[PDB]
Amino acid sequence: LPGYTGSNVQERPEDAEKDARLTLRELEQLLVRYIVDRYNQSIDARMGDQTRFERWEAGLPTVPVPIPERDLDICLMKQSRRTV
DNA sequence: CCGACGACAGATAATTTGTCACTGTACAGTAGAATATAGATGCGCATCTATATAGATGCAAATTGAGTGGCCTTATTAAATGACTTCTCAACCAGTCA
Repeated sequence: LPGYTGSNVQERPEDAEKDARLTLRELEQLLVRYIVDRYNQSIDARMGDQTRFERWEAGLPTVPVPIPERDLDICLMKQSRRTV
């Protein structure tokens, strides 16, 4: 991708600050595709004969029930001891 | 007759491509950021300038009131009016008469 910075400062492409082009919305639209079409569909290397997704789906002990989006309110931060 | 070179055919490792097994290495919070400089621009405060004088003064007409200088017939009489001055202002005795 354009604007690539290398794995460290000694390998930084000198054009990285001038050659940047993508916004966060482009990078996510590339990265999500890469994870859904390529990466989860590639071979689990320990096995050699299953995809990562195929091994996940077949590896569930049972199909879990989807949790309600409201019940993810367990994500809300707690203030423990404020007084009325 | 003997030796050298070309045509055609045949066999072959070098080259390239593909497949397969073993492996060094990055994933591990991290370079946008700090520190000088020149150069232009803008707001504020001071430091002059040039204009604008009205009040005071000097002077020169313009009367203005107040001076001063120069030029002029006279003698008798009479009347009138108004004045001034002077003078004067006794009292009983002696001689007639109806």
